[PDB]
Amino acid sequence: LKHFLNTQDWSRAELDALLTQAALFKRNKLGSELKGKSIALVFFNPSMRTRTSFELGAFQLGGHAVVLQPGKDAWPIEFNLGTVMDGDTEEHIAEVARVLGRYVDLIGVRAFPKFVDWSKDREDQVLKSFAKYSPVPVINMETITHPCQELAHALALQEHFGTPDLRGKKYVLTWTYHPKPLNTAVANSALTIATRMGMDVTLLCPTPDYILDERYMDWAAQNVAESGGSLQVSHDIDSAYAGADVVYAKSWGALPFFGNWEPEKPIRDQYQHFIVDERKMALTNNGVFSHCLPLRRNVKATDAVMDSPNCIAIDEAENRLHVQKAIMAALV
Amino acid sequence: LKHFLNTQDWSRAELDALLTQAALFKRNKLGSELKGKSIALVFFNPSMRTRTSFELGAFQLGGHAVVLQPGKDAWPIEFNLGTVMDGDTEEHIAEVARVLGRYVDLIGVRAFPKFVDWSKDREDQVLKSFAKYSPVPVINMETITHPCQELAHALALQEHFGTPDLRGKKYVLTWTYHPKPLNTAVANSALTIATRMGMDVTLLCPTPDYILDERYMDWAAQNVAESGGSLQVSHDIDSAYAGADVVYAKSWGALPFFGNWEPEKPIRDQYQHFIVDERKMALTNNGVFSHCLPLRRNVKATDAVMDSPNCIAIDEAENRLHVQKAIMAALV
Amino acid sequence: LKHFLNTQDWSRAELDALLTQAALFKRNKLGSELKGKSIALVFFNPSMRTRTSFELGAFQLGGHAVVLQPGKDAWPIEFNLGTVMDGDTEEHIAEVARVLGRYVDLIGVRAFPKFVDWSKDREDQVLKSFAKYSPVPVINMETITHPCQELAHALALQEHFGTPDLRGKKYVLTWTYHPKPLNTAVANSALTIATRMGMDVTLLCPTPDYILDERYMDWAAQNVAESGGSLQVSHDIDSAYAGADVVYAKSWGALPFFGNWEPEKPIRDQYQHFIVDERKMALTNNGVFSHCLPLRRNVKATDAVMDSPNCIAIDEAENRLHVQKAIMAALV
Ligand SMILES: CC(=O)N[C@@H](CCCN)C(=O)O
Ligand SMILES: CC(=O)N[C@@H](CCCN)C(=O)O
Ligand SMILES: CC(=O)N[C@@H](CCCN)C(=O)O
Repeated sequence: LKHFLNTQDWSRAELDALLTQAALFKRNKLGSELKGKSIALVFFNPSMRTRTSFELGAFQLGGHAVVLQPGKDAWPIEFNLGTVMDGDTEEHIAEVARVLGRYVDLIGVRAFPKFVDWSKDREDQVLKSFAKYSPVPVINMETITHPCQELAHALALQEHFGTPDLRGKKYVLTWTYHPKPLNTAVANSALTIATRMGMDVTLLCPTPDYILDERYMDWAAQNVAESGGSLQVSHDIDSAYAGADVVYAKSWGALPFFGNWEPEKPIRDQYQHFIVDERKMALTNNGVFSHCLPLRRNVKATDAVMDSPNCIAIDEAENRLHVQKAIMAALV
Repeated sequence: LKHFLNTQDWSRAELDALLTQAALFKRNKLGSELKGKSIALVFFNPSMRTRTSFELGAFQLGGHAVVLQPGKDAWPIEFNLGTVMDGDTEEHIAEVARVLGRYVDLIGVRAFPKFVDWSKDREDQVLKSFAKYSPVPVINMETITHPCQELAHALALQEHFGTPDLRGKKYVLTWTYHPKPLNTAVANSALTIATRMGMDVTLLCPTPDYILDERYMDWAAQNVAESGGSLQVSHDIDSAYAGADVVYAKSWGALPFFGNWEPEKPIRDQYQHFIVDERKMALTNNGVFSHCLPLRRNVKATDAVMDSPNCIAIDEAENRLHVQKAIMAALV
Repeated sequence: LKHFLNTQDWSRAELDALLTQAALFKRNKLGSELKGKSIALVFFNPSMRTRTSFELGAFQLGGHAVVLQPGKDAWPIEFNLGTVMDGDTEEHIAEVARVLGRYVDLIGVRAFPKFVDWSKDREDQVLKSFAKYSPVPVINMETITHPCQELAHALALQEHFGTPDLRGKKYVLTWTYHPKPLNTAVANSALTIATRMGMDVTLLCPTPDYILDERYMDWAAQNVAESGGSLQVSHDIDSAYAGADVVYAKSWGALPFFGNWEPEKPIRDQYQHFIVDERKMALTNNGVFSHCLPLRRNVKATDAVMDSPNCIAIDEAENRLHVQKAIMAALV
C-alpha cells in the first residue's frame, strides 16, 4: 500500500507527476477522480486552512471529507503496544484505523509533537501507527514534517520563476522570531524539498542549537548529492541573504531545549532581529519571500515585506488545495 | 464587489428581488445555482440554526459549506492595524480573508459584540474587516445586525398577510424580559426592515435607556420618509399593543450600561411584566406574534402565546433557509 | 409517523427487511435513496464512529448530514414541561425539534444517561421528546439502548454463520471489567436482539446487582416466548461459556448504584477476572467474539482474543454503515 507520509519516500518522477497533476487541477478544478470516495480528516490538533482545503478538494472531485477531532470528540487513543489499558486511553489505534478503513478510502492525520521530549516526538508515532494499521492510504496533514506544504511551496516557486527547473537558484531557509518555541516540521520540510529540487540551500539560524534534526540534515545532504545543489548552515544574516533568489522564513524551538523551554526564552529573545525586513530582502537578487502561515506581522516579517509584490505566501497558500487534490487522486 | 452586510445597503428593488427569489426557492428547493461553488461559514460565536440552514442551503443548490469555528479551532485573529503581533493573536485578518478567498466563493461571518464597550462593538470590526480584505462576497450571519433574519421575518409576514405590500400595518417591536443583557442586533434589524417596508412602527421598551443606537433610529427615520410609514418610541404597553397587526419581541441590554451590567440587573428585573401574554395580544387587531428564537418560554412570552395559531415563529425560522439561498445565489 | 427508536417497536418482518436492505447496500453502496434529502445528527455526547458512518451513509445515497453538538454549540435545552425558563436553559425542545423539522428530513439523536439517578435516565426523555415534537422521523444514535448497534451486530452474526436463521445458537452476553461504571445501553440492546432472533441467551454477570433493568429483561422474556429461544441469568463463568456459539462482552455500572458509585468501585474491582481470555473462549463451541467498541485491550478482552480470527468486532463495526443506510432509507 502506498501512503503520502513524506516526499522523501517518493521518487523524483512521482513527485514531478504530483506537481504536474496539481497544475492540471488548478486549470480545471472540478472532476470525478474521487466520485463516491471519502477521506477521514483526523485532527489531533486543529487547522482551519487544512480542514478547508482538504474538505473542498474532496468535494470538487466528487468525494466527501469527514472531519474528526479526537481531542474533543473522544477519550484519548492508545498507541503503545502490549499495555494493560486501565488508564486514560479508551481505545487502541489498531481498532481506530481498522474501523476507519472499513468506512473511508483515505485517512489524513495531523498530530503535533508534545514538546516535552524530542526523542519521543521525532518517532512520529501517531502517523506511523495509522500507516501500520490502516488498510487504506494515509496522508500526513502535518506531524514532524509537512509534505503537503512542501508541494504547495514547490509549485508556487515553479510558477513564480516560470519553470519547473529550479536548479542553481539560491534558497535561504531562515529562522525567524516568535515569542514561543514552535514545531520544526515546516523547516524540516522546506530543507527537504528545496534540496530535492537541486537548489543551493542555506539554513540560516541564530546558533548551532537551532540546527534541525540530523535526520533532515541527512535527507538534505543526500538530496544535494543526487540533484546537484548544495547545503550550508549559516549564522550570519547578511552573507546568507546576499544574492538569494528565495527566502522562506519559519520559527522553531531549539531541539536541545525540549522539556526545558525556560532557558530557551532568553536565548530566542536575543534574536528578534532575525525578522525579515526590507533591508535584508534588499540584499537578495530581487528574491521572493514566503511563509507557511499563520504569520505574526512585524515579528516574523514586517508589513512592508508581507505586502510586497515579491511575497508569494497567498499563492503558496492557495496551492495547498491543488496539491492535496493531486495527492488524494494519486492514492485512490 | 457586492456583499450582504445589511439590507440598508441594498435598494428596495434589490431586496424585493431577494424576497421573490426566496419565494421561488421555497417552491423548488433543489437547483444548481451554486453547483461546484462553496461558502465558508465562519462562526466566532456558534449557532446550530445558522449552521444548519446555510449548510443545507449550499447543499440543495449543488454547492458545499465549510464550517469554521475560530474560537475553538485556532489562536485569536488580529484585526487592529499597524501593531506588533507579539501578543495573543497569531494571524492577521488580512491573511485569513485573502487565503479563504482563494478557496471559497463566499464567506459568511457571525461575530457578537463583547459587551464591554459599545463604542467598540458598534464599529462592526470583524465583519467590516472581512469585507475589506476578502476578494469574494461576504455575508453577515449576525454581528450587530441580523439581515438574514430580517428577510426571513419579512417573508413570513408577507406570507401571513397574503401580500408583499405591508404599508399601513401597525408594527410593534417590543422589548421583553431575559435574566441577562443581550445583543441588540435582532432589534436593530427588525426596526430597520419594518420601516423599510413602510409599516407604522412603534419601538416599545421599558425606559429611554433601552432605546436602540442612534444609527438604527436614523435608518428607521430615513426609511419611513422614503416608504411612507412612521416611527414612534413608547414606554406604555397598552397603547403600543392596541390595534397592532404585528408584535415582534426581543430582549436586549441597555446600551448605556455596556461594561457596567451590575446596576442594569435590578432595572431589567423591574420589567418582567413586558412578557408577551394573552392579555397584551388581546389588545391587538388579531395580530401575529414572532420571535427570532431561541425563546425562553413563560419569560419572553407565555406558552399560550407561543403555541397560539397566531404565532409564526416556526415559519419565520424555516424562511432562514430560503432567504439565505436567495442571498448566496445573488452574490455568486 | 414511524421512527427508529428501538427494534422492539418494529415487527420481525420489518426488522428482517431492514437487515436484508442492509445486505443489499453492502453489495452496492452508492445510490439515490436519499437524493437531495438530509439528516441532522444531534450529538449530546460525541462519537467519531457514529458521525463517520451516518455522514458517509447520507453522502453515498445522495443526501447530506448536518452535524450538531448541543453541548458545545449552544446553551442547554429545556425538556421539562410547564416551567418558567429563567434558569440555565435558553430554548425548549419543542422549538428545537419543530425548527429542525422544517430544515431536515430525518433527525438522529445521541444522548447518554447522566448516571445520577436511573429513575430519570431510564425515561429516555431526550429521545422521547424529539420523537414527540419532531414532524420528521427520529433515529436513536444511542441513549439507553443502541438499536443501530443491534442490527450491525445481528447482520455480522448472520454473515458469520452463513444464515439469517440463528435459532438454537447459544448466545452469551457477558459483563466485563472496566475501571468506571458505564451505560447499560449496549447490553440492553444485545439482550433484546439476541432473544428477538430466537437464540438461547445467557446473561453472565458478577452478581444480581448487575442484572439489567426489568424493562429489558421483560422484552427478552417476551421475545423468547415468541421466537422460541430461552433466557437465563448466570453468575458462573465456566458454565455460561461452555458450548457457546457467540460471546458478546460489555461493561456497565450496577443500576442500584446510580448516584452512589463510590461503593460500587471496590465491587467491580473484585471481578477483573471477567476479562474475555483464551481460557474462557476455549470452553466455547469455537464461538465468535465481538464488542461494540471502543475496547480497552487486556482489560475487557486480551490481545489474543481481540486479534483471534474468531473476533468479528471489525465486521460488526463496518456494518454500522450498512444498517444505518437501511434505516434512513426506510424512514424517508
Ligand atoms: C504558530 C504555529 O504553531 N504554527 C504551526 C503550523 C504552521 C503551518 N500552518 C507550526 O509551527 O508548525
Ligand atoms: C439568547 C441570545 O443571546 N440570543 C442571540 C441570538 C438571537 C438569534 N438566534 C441574540 O440576542 O442576538
Ligand atoms: C466507554 C463507553 O462509555 N462506551 C459507551 C459507548 C459504546 C458504543 N460505542 C457505552 O458504554 O455505551
